[PDB]
Amino acid sequence: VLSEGEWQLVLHVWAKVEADVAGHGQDILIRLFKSHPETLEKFDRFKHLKTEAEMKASEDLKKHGVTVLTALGAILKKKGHHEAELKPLAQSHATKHKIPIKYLEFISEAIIHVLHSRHPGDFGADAQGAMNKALELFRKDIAAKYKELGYQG
Ligand code: HEM
Repeated sequence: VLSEGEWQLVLHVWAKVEADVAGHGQDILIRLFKSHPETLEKFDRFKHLKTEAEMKASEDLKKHGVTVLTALGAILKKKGHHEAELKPLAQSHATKHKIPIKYLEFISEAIIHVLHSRHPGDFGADAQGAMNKALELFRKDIAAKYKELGYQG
C-alpha cells in the first residue's frame, strides 16, 4: 500500500496529465505500439496504421487515448480503494479484448516514459517511485481478477 505522501506525488503529477489528456494519451499509445508492435494486433481498428505519422494523424487513436487515460485517472484517484472501477476493466480486458497481463506491464512502461518526457520537473525520482508503485498496485489487482477467471496473472 502507498503512503499518503506517495499518493500525493502521483495525483499531483496526474493533475497535469489532466491538463492535456489527449496529447498524453496519444504519446502513450504510439510509444506502446512502436516498442511492442504485437500489441497493435489487439485493435482491428488500428491495424491499418503502419507509420508513426499515420498514428499521429488518426483521430480515432487520439480518442482511444483519452478513453484509456480517463479510466486510469478514475482508478488513481480512488487511491488504495479502487475495486469498483477496476473490476469491469479487468473482466473486459481479460474476457473481451483478450489482453495478457504482460501488456499492462508494457503500457505502464509507456506511461512512465511519457510522463518523464513531458514533465522532467514534477516527475523526479520520488515521483517516479510513487507512480511505479501505483501502477504495480493496478496490475496486481487486475491480475488477481484474471486469476479468478482462468486467465490468470
Ligand atoms: C492502462 C491500462 C488500460 C486502460 C486504463 C484501458 C482502458 C480501456 C477502456 C476504458 C476501454 C473501453 C471499455 C472497456 O472495454 O473496458 C478499453 C477498451 C479496449 N482496450 Fe483497453 N485499457 C488499458 C489497457 C489496454 C491494453 C494494454 C490493450 C491492448 C494491448 C487494451 C486493448 C483494448 C481494446 C482491444 C479495447 C476495445 C476498444 C478498442 O477496440 O479500442 N487496453 N480499454
